[PDB]
Amino acid sequence: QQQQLPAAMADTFLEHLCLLDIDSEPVAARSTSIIATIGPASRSVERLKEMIKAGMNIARLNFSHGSHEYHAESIANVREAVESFAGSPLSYRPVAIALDTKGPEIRGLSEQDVRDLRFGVEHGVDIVFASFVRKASDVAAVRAALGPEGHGIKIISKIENHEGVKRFDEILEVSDGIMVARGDLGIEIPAEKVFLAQKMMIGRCNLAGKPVVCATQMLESMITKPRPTRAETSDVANAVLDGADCIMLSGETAKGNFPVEAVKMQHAIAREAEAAVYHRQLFEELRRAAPLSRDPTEVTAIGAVEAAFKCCAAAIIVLTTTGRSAQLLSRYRPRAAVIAVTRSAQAARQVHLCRGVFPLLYREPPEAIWADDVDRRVQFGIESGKLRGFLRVGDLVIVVTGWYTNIMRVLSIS
Amino acid sequence: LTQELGTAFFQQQQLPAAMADTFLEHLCLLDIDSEPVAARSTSIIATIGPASRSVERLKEMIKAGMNIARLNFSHGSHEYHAESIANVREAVESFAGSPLSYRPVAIALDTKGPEIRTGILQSEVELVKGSQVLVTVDPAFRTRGNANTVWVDYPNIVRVVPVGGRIYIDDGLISLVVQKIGLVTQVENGGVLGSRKGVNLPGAQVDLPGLSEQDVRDLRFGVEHGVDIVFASFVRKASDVAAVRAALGPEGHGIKIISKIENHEGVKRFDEILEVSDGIMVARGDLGIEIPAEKVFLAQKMMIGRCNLAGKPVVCATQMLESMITKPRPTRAETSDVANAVLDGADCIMLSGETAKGNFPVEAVKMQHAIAREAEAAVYHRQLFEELRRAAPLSRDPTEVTAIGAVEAAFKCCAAAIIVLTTTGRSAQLLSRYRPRAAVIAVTRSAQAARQVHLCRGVFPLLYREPPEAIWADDVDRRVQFGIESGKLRGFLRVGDLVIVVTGWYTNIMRVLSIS
Amino acid sequence: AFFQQQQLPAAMADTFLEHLCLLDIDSEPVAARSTSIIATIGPASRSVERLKEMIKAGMNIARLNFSHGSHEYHAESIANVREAVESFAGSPLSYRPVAIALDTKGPEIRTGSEVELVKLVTVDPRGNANTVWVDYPNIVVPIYIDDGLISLQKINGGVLGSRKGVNLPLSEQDVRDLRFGVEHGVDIVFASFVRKASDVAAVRAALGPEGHGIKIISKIENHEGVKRFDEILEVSDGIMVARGDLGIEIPAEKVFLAQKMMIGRCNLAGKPVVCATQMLESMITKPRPTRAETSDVANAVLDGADCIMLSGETAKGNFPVEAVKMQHAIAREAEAAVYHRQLFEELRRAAPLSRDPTEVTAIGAVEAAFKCCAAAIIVLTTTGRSAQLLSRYRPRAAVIAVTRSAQAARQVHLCRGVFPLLYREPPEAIWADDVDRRVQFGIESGKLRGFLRVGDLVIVVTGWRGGGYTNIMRVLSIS
Amino acid sequence: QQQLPAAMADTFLEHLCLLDIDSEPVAARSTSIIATIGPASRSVERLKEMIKAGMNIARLNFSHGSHEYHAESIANVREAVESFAGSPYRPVAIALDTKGPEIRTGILQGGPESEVELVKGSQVLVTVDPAFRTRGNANTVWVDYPNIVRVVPVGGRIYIDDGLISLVVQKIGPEGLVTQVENGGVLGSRKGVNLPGAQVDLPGLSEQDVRDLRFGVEHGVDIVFASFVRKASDVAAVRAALGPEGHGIKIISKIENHEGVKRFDEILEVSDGIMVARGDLGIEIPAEKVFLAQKMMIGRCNLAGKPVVCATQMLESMITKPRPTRAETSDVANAVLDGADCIMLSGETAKGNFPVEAVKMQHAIAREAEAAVYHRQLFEELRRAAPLSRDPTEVTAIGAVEAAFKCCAAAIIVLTTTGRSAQLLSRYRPRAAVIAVTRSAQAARQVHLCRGVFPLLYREPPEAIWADDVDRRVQFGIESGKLRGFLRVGDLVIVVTGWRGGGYTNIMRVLSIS
Repeated sequence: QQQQLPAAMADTFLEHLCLLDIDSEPVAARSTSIIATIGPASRSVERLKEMIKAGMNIARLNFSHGSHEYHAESIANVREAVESFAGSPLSYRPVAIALDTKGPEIRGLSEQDVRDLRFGVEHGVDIVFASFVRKASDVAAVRAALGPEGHGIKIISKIENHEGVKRFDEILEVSDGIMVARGDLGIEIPAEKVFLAQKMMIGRCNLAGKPVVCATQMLESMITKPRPTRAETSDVANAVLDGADCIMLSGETAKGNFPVEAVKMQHAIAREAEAAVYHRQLFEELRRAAPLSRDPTEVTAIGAVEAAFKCCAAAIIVLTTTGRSAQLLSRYRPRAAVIAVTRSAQAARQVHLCRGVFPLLYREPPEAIWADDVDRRVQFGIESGKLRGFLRVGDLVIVVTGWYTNIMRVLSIS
Repeated sequence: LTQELGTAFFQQQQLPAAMADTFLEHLCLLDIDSEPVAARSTSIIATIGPASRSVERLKEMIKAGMNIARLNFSHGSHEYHAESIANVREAVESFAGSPLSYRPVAIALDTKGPEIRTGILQSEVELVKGSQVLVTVDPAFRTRGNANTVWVDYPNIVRVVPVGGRIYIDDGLISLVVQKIGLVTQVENGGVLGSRKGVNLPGAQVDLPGLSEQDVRDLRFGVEHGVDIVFASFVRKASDVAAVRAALGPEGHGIKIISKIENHEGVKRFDEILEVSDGIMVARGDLGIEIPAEKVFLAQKMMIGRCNLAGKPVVCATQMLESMITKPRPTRAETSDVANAVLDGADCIMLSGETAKGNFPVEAVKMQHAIAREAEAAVYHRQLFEELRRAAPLSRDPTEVTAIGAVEAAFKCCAAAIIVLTTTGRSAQLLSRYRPRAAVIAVTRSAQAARQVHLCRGVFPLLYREPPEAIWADDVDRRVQFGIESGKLRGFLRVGDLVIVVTGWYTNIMRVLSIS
Repeated sequence: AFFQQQQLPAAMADTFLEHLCLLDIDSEPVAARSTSIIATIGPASRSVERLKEMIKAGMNIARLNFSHGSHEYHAESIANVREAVESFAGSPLSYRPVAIALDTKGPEIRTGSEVELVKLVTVDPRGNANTVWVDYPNIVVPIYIDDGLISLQKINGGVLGSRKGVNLPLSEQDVRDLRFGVEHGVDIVFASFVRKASDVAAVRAALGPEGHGIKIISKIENHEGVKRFDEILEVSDGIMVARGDLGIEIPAEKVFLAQKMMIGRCNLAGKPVVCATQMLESMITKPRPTRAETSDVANAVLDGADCIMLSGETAKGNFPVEAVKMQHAIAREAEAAVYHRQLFEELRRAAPLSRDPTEVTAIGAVEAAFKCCAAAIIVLTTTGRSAQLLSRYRPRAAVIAVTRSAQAARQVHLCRGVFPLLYREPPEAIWADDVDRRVQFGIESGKLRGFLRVGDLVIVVTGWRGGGYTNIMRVLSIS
Repeated sequence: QQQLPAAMADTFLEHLCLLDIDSEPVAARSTSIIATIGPASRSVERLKEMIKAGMNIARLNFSHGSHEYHAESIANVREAVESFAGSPYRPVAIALDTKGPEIRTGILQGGPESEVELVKGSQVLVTVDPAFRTRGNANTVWVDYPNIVRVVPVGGRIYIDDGLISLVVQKIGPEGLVTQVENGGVLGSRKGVNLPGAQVDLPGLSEQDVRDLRFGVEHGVDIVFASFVRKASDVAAVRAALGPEGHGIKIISKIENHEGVKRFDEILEVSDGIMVARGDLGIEIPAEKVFLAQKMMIGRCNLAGKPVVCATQMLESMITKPRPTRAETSDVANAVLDGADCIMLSGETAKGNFPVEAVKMQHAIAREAEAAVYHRQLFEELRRAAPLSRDPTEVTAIGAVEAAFKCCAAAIIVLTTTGRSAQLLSRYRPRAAVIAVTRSAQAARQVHLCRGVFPLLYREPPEAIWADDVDRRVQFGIESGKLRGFLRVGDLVIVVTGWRGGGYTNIMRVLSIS
């Protein structure tokens, strides 16, 4: 009856389109992360508190412009705004910080980039958006520059030119993820071909189970105007339907006049689009094209996803230290929300890259008997689901842990 | 097969993606180096205005790819449009001197439509947020407009907006929420209010008629001047389009009516509107004011899918390349929007201010032509044909049965074209519905049907001018030959190509034929 | 290497048609044979030493045909089976439970050396070539004899024997026999000529309060049973497609239509279905079957059948042990030939959503096993219900079912894919350890019988506590 | 009716769930029936009853019987067929099934009817030394195939007397093959030998087969069922005995052993079709594996669009009884659902007491089974797998069966001279009866090899103008259709013809019946 459910049960994709209902309200919480770019319009601590409230999950620091001192101020203001919501363990929203490299601008790996990457390690950024990646070797050079101290930082390679599109498979192999950087791409290849690059990369990253970001001009007109155009809302919604894990604001939040409204609008479009995904085809095709595995965590993850669909579970609660188990559930694009309980503050921030994943930083100290410790973390996950809406008593939930994460439990919520 | 067509053949127009066993794998195999060689088949509607009224501009626009010229009767005198129609025909008819290359151009009339308007002020006034404005239909205030009093020319507004309902003013610029009904309201979003501005009542069952007194005059002008198509504004139910069809009357019997779905009621009564219409416009401009902006894409995708399944033309409209009004290159959201209207299933895409008043009308037509051509090739025909078969009602219609056999035949052999002979357009429409990769070359003696089948994706109309042959078999054969030789000249057909020829003795014969 | 066995290339074909083209006679069926075999007891199979040979060859269910034989005869049948079963119990990792099914006489009609009837029926209480006595006085008729082979103004020739079956397109006897079965502990009733739900209720009534645990399999044998099938299935524990009478009651050429329908609807309902009668009929006198007969067995498995049956092949013929060996060899090859990709996918869609945590855990475990080519799903069950919910989604991995209930062990033979293992140790204080020991018994038993191998992966399915659902699924590496 | 609700289901499972013993089949039966001609079916009056019960193809088994005996069978068959001229008239094809190469043991010391017992576990020497040709005993078996000693290796197996005795080679040496009896039994004299999994280098044709194919040609048969085909060069041999044009005869290759199953694709490429020869396959490979071989071969033949025969023991018990077993009706039904174009009877028609009943029974089972095929999925899968084609006749064919499915057409009327046009429709398995109008008497017999093709022989001389001559042949198809129940006023039918005489079959037309 709601969240496009009658369209969910269509027997063909054609008929699923026909059953889309503008009065079927999205009920699930919004699962595609919003990356906002920081600038004069979004730098004060008070503006950042607003943006978070509107739905910003990841803060982008664009190292094309601005001195190390400038970006250090940006990072401090973001942390200040975030911590101002750390009243309670269950109210905390992690916010990730991504550093976007300058690269080879014109107005191998530049000496400026090596300094900026050392700055970002020294300040503990979670993510590097690496500009203009053309081949695997370029990724290797960024990882070397990050050094042993930046070992847990994720590398999202920016595909921006013809070479990088044609070497995509080798680039994705060694990357944590991809950004479809439509800005330079649409100067570097014919403008009319970008949607083809975009759809091919999103599809390949979905198949590989690695996050993919759609970027640049998604709501451009909102730099000067309070409502976006019809092409712009279409573009956000279709990025989500393509498969994107994240969507992005650049000038809209970094310099325009309605940064908070831009975040709200991407949040509003993403939630309508997630409900309009035809999971029936998506799940059969990922199952079918995904190879047999003997990784116990992958095997448990696909089993949990099947069981969640079967009982219309409101949520899968996953216990994870590195994010990996949450990333493997995200890949099968459940409709249930994936609540990832973690003690790793960095993994909590990074799992925003994965669609459908809501990170929960657990703070209580361990329990002597591991099974008690597991149960506390699981109840923590349940409590935050109740608070945040999408767990009613009576719901069934799937729980995923270890005892590798290799256990799946089906639990009805009292 | 390589032996006949080469290796390069099977690398082009996304054929490695076309043959994937899932939609996911079809996406993974799209390739920016696979060139789209088939001719662009989604028609382009361009609105005429000061940027595009000169005869020489219009020829450039025709060469760039414009197929349907849209006259927007929201503005302009009857005189003004008669000179639009005249310059269009003069540009179009300057290519008649070589029939093999002549491109028909349809002329469509987009109505002003039933409207809700504020009055004249006491100039400009400013509605400031928070303040309280009165909304009145007392005739004493038609001319007494102030920043706390607004008159509207729609008496029944007081009955169709409930308490807390919203009222939109000047393209959703200003907004008001009702507080009391005696309508006292509070400015939600404020701004400058001019005079005789447009009003929108999101979610309301407005009882304005299907057309306005000025529409009746405008439609009569259109029939008299021989327009091919009406885009009928603000269609909410079937009685609305029956009223447009009565106004056209007998002189206008064969004008196609494309109903513009602009508001919540129209979306919910879609099935009854599409059934008495020749087709649909997804009018996203007004629809983004009348429903939440973030739900327009749902309405778009629902309406295109339902038209596809019915087999009726569907136009996507409004703000596709908006930034090109001032800049020479579009945004990334804008090229994506055009490509995804085509992938969604649209028959036609449209330009408004990009061609009516902007600095780059020819370039915007070029841009839509280039994207469409790329998006057509990325269509996953495998899944689309199968699903259209798996849902579409078994047919005892001989012309439709022929149509599905010929499209399947064309897919089996990589046919370059389906060549069909039609007099109304109906046989080409039935072919267009199954979305062949092959071009549907429609040879007709009806000048008007040739213009009108531009509404159908995949159809290239050719106007045969020669008088009958005594033997019906030789006139048939002469008309196929005109399509072949037109097709070779335009680059749709090469020696060695296969083609499927569809003709009458209903059009119930298909033939497999080699070119030259 | 591993992808050469078990028809694995066929299993990953993108279409059904291409699955058939990839079937390969050199792909060896390594998985253990999971379709259960029912063997009818008779002079060719009632002795303790024959029963032992049958058990070793694959017999899972011993059928007592109560159309013939005294109560004293059948009680020694039961005792002879139990004695052969329990001679293997000094080796608990290899011990095979064997169930006992009672097949009722029902409303048989029969006639009273031989004679040629050439191309008069009385119920007056001495038959000859022109008179036939029938034990059904009330002929109702405005008539077939002997499995339909003779047909007939006076109340299609051939030889007429004696006491031949008669076809006309709950008795007091039936009631003594059902109560006899409860006294003697039978696991299953095959209830002849079921035509509606009321027929099953009457059986459950004659079974009474001591017999609440007995499963009831309704035999579909005539046109009415076929038409009211949905009603019958709803209230029965399962179905038998009794092709014998059905092929006389409706036209012989329509039986396969009824068989494929009943199997499909039983698969959809997750209830067990048996295919019965003449499957290897020529093996009654021959040491090897016909081409039509090995085909019938294989396609019964392909159709969806949970069990397959022998009657005269094992009750009276000269090669009973060979007939069991041959159903076993065929089912093993057919099981590997099933197209699970389509079957599992259609079972998902057609099947309701469920809130039952056991049903939900079960489908997750079958998805997990398919994803990693699990050799087995090890399930703990006391009633057999968890095992049966695993069996209805038709995994390729063996469902090894560990139970303490000796009756449940026997009764789960009805569910395709389930191997029952009876566990005997008294609990431990801690649920945790009691669980682990029963799992480990399953692993060790499975290693010993050739079901599991170091390096394999298994899915283990149990419950978080003792009174609740079966709602834990664990992926485990064999070591 | 025609199980049409089950036809419409969205899944295969649901299709099964909707089958209905009271949904009566209406369409004409499309799977051909081959009957083997022998003493129970040789008389002209008997063959008449057999044509009426539904025989389409008369098979002659040259494993037994003289040329004079078969000549007489052929004459009676043709006399019975010709008796129905003056026509509603069923063409009947004649197939020659060859004896084939064989391997046999020698004579035992005790002579022809003697027996000796080979005891499990004993040592038995298999020898080709001809001084044992008549001296076989319990420890020594002679065989007429010298190269057995170099084609069966240590570990290999030698089967004797229809698979009943089994020996495992233990040692190879100048005296022959030292075996151990794995399966013992009573051995007689001159018993058939099978070498499971061997590459047997016997030739494609026996001496007897050369004389019989010459007889086949001279008496004008339509079909050869060629025995023991292992490899393409065995087919090339059959074809050379038949000559350069092969006189039009169709070569249906019999797959009977392991080598042929594994070299199936190369055999099919050069054959007109296949017979699944389950009798010998069941000796040559484990009996429980034969359904695998059958399902693969039928599948591959459907893919390729070539005819496949299911053969042997389909209704065995009817040799003595008037009603078959439940496993036999099921076997017939499942060969149809599998996709077999043709089904067969051997002893059931050749020597049993119920030959007309057996034909009747296959007829009744095939009709029911044909209505139960799941055309939605089958058609969809035959489309995806069949490759692109620039052959105009094949392009028209797929266009025509898709049109036929769109409107639930009663029939496709096709004009064909060689049968090819009718075979390209048949490979897409339409529900619509394919009505093939031909002037060629031999193509009318031979299209019986294709499921769903009903031949009509046209005897009228050609009109002066092609378009007239075509319309008359089309009209003949309509009017015969009506008379024989294929179509009726109200139906749609597809009409497949050619634009020119001597060109491609490149036209399709949709017609309402009047």
